[PDB]
Amino acid sequence: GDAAVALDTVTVVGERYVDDIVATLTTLRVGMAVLLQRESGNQYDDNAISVWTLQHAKLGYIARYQNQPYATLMDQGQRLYGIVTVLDQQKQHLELMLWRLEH
Amino acid sequence: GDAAVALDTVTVVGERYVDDIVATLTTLRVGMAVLLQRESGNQYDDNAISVWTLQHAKLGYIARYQNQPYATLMDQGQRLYGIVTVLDQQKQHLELMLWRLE
Repeated sequence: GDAAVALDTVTVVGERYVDDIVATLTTLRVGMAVLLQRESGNQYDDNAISVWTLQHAKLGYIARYQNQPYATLMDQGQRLYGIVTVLDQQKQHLELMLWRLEH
Repeated sequence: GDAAVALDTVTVVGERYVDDIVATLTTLRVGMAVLLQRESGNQYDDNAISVWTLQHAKLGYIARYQNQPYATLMDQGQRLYGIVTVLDQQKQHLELMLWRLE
């Protein structure tokens, strides 16, 4: 059919640098899916992967110490996304369980 | 404009992701001046500020955690630039003291 394979969990950092960050963390609830975007052109990290809401509001980035693996998979054409696993909204925390989509 | 005021020190990052970086870092020495370029249109960070050598060769960017203070000033019209204070070719590490020309 369509199939989804579970990968692993990651943390989303850089919230403080996200503008509407406060209101956007509102358009998201635990157990909700989020979109992933590869940014090989990111001047700070060529392995960068920003995270976004289904409404397309930036949430941050996949922690640098968890970048490499998924960055390589996405470059191979794999379709990746995440599901909000932990929120801790007042600390602007955010963890996800990444999945691969097989069409 | 015949006067310059010292601001604070900043770290230039992303060197490794810059083309010709090794060749370019060869043209630099401590005590040399570098140019700054505001890039508010950056898709990843609107406080983005790239750093270039006097011959306009890319070096990298001012750390994200040291962006804001300067990004704002530059957006207010102030002319800023830097001076190389620390240099480590092997580690492609670069630090500058920023100056406001006026």
